[PDB]
Amino acid sequence: ATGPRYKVPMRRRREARTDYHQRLRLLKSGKPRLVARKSNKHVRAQLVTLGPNGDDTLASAHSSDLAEYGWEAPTGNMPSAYLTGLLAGLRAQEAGVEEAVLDIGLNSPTPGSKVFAIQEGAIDAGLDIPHNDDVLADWQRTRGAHIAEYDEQLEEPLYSGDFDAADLPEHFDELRETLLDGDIEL
Amino acid sequence: FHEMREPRIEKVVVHMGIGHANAEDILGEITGQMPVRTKAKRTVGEFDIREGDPIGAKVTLRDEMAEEFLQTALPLAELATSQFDDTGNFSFGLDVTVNLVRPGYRVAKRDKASRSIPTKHRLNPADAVAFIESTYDVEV
Amino acid sequence: PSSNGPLEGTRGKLKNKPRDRGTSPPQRAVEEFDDGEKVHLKIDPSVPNGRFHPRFDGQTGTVEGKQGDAYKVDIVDGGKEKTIIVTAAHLRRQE
Amino acid sequence: MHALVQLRGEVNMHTDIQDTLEMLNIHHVNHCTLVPETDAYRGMVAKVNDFVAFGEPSQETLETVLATRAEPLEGDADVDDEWVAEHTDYDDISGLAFALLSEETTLREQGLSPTLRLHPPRGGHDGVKHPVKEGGQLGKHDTEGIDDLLEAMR
Amino acid sequence: KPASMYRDIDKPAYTRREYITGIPGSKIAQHKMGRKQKDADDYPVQISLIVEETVQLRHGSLEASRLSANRHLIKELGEEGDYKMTLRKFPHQVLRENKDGMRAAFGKIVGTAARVQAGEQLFTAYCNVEDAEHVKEAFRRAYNKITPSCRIKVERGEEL
RNA sequence: UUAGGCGGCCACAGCGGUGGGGUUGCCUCCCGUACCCAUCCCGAACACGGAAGAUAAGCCCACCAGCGUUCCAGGGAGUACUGGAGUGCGCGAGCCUCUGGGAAAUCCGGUUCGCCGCCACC
RNA sequence: AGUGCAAGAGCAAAAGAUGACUUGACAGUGUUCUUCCCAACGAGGAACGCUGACGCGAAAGCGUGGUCUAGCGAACCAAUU
RNA sequence: CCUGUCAAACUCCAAACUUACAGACGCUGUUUGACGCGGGGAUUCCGGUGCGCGGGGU
Ligand SMILES: [Cl-]
Ligand SMILES: [Cl-]
Ligand SMILES: [Mg+2]
Ligand SMILES: [Mg+2]
Ligand SMILES: [Mg+2]
Ligand SMILES: [Mg+2]
Ligand SMILES: [Mg+2]
Ligand SMILES: [Mg+2]
Ligand SMILES: [Mg+2]
Ligand SMILES: [Mg+2]
Ligand SMILES: [Mg+2]
Ligand code: NA
Ligand code: NA
Ligand code: NA
Ligand code: NA
Ligand code: NA
Ligand code: NA
Repeated sequence: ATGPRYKVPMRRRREARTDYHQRLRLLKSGKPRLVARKSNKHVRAQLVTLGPNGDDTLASAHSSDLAEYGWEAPTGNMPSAYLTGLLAGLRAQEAGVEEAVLDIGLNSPTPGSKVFAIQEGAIDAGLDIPHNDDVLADWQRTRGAHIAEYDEQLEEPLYSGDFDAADLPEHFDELRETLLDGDIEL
Repeated sequence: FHEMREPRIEKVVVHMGIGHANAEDILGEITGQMPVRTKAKRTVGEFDIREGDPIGAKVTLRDEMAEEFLQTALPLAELATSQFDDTGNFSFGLDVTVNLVRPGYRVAKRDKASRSIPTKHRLNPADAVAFIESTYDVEV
Repeated sequence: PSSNGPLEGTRGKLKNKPRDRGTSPPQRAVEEFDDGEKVHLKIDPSVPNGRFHPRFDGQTGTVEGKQGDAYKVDIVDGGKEKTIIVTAAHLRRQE
Repeated sequence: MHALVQLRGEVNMHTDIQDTLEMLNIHHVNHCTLVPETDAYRGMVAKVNDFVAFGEPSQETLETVLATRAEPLEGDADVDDEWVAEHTDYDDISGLAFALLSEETTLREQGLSPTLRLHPPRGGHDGVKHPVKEGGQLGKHDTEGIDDLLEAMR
Repeated sequence: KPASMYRDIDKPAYTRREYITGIPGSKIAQHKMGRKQKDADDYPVQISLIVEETVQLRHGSLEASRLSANRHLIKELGEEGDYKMTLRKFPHQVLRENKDGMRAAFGKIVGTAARVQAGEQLFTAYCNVEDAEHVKEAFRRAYNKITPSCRIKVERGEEL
């Protein structure tokens, strides 16, 4: 920018999207990466492998295509994250993928966070992924219990649109149950 | 167009650069929350050789804690034109700094895909003077 | 030479042109080679580890197995056969 | 196709240059060889440029030199039309010469020594201290220029 | 010391002052002479003294030749004559002398010289058509004090 | 790709600037602290929960060359330098011829305001 | 800028700074390069492994002392495990 | 802004050229066995000159 000697960062470094030091360490495993990414409204999970001209996504799942199986609730929460990971993991199993390493990009390794929920989901789908149980949220929170108890302090419905008043972690069970089922159109 | 352009107060940093403390107490009572010790860099002949060591204290106020402070803080000073920053800030007074900005400032403060706020979307001294002056006081 | 260390007279060969300065892309550090493949040896100034003796920069050897994550490349220094332990970060496929 | 004649001896000449002449089958002064105009051969003659005389000879000239100085791979045997006919893929010297010039074959392929051992130049040459453009005998020659030399070294 | 000792360019460039101490000051008093407040473009005539052979000119020679040239211009045009002369080269090359015999021979620092390639302008004067023969004379005296043979060349000037 | 995610090359992509774009869609800004989690002080950030509002930021789309960069034409220049050769020239430092290669600065006019891969998606 | 010390090199979501934790400055044994280009030659050094035991991290992973090139010493004898 | 100069321990640039590997042609080798391996025996470790490139030195 300033002259011939000036050093411009790699594109994905300028864009502040890729941590190259972390990426290298991730790629050292030789295993595919379980790319956990969040959005204000959604949660995405991708099984990415290394390629000659760029990364290859062999399987993925977005919290939006969760409804295709019977999801009527919001898509930016814990239950949403787990289910999106499970869905991605199941699609991964179908593609011949057996193992992966969790890539959380620029997100923080906070205990009980959504990226670990995505991780738990993928693991339950059948994927062997290096993990740590006491960094994952306790089962109830993954179900969405923390949100129901929050709506218990009602007076005004937590959800604007009508999914339900007191919310349903039971809906989470129905969906998980639907995915763990052998049939399911992946 | 206007709603996402009208200024706001991001933080009010009240600090007392002493030089060696017992002053934390007053900042706590005048602000409403806990103070923070302030270390220093580089050795100085004025018996300030110790690198990392208490010298001052500060408090960063946000939202109500900031407004509820300024309501009784601003009336204690005579704001001037020169007393204003180029980004639209101002410091008066025990120091009291007020950081002003527009709605989408988080774009430059977040971890993922951060970006620096374009000059057009940056606050101006004039635009700052107006907003504050337009709230219980006078300019010049 | 006034000294006989490994880095003697390496000012040029072990220095990056100002624009190539900074952490190198991970892609080439994770590249995989097969036994028999011809590889060019060239130290990447930005990558500290996995290097070889600077005297061998410019050699083109044959990958003949590996040791840990590093590769075992066979070269011929003058008339002598040598085995060089080196990582992918300092290797490039011939052709 | 160019005709190469060594005009300067081995003493004091670079070893890599001497080895180039040997790869081109010339091992003595006044020894001539025929070389196809390829990139590979072009580099070789350029390297030998200062101790040689070269250029494309005319059909006639080649025929005169082939008749007079060509030899079998082994032995004394004169290489005349009959010899050419009874041992080569051609009917006479002219056919062989034409083939050589059009780079369709080589002296070896036809059972002939790759070297034409010439005689010293009758009337002497133009000197081995300067190139043709300076009045000497070294370097690239005109077809007429090469012919004059080859015919004088008949 | 004779110039025969230093006139040739048979040594590496030796100018790095960060590795060389005790370098004698330059005897060259000025590089810009005459009316330095005026521009070269304000003159119709521009004559340069050109060096014909590549050489090294010691700072003592630059001063002597420059002096004998400008001193003339002053005498013929006055201490404020309408002209301006420039010595464009600076003595960058440091000189040594091995002043024990050939043991630890690396010489001590004794002076400085300017490396001038053949065909270069050592001096360039700017004057009016009237004073053209005066600057040609200053240069004649100037080339008698430097090692090489020179050419007095009239660049901008065709009142000939 | 009517705004997404992971990348490869790592400025041809930088710097700077102009215009355009979003009712249950996307990304955001945005709203908000019971929870998981968090600030040596601040739900600012990090984390979690969420849609009343907005396209002003970001982002995506279209474009401008003033600066920086890439490449190309013409000029500089077959100049500077140079591998091989010479009973060529020069008191000499050095130069010249033949042969095989061949710049840099700079000027002028173009080019360049990224290209490409995988996945997902009215 | 800083990164203990020459010089040159390397480094920016770090190899630098701050904070916290920790003792891999670990035992055993190798492969290879260097010392000694080519081309034989010891001590020493380094790179890269494995076996064992650990530290930290969500994890990939990192740690065979200090970002890299100086900081080193045979046999006999003694002390020590 | 303009104007005057430089670098063995400077570099936004940048040759000729040297060099690793591979293919091609050439040359060479398969009764003259190359390339390579193993073993016996040395001599040698005062060198000099020309040319090109040098560093020191009048
Ligand atoms: Cl994300
Ligand atoms: Cl090595
Ligand atoms: Mg060098
Ligand atoms: Mg015979
Ligand atoms: Mg006679
Ligand atoms: Mg003669
Ligand atoms: Mg807009
Ligand atoms: Mg280290
Ligand atoms: Mg003893
Ligand atoms: Mg002891
Ligand atoms: Mg060399
Ligand atoms: Na690099
Ligand atoms: Na002495
Ligand atoms: Na003279
Ligand atoms: Na403290
Ligand atoms: Na916008
Ligand atoms: Na050793």
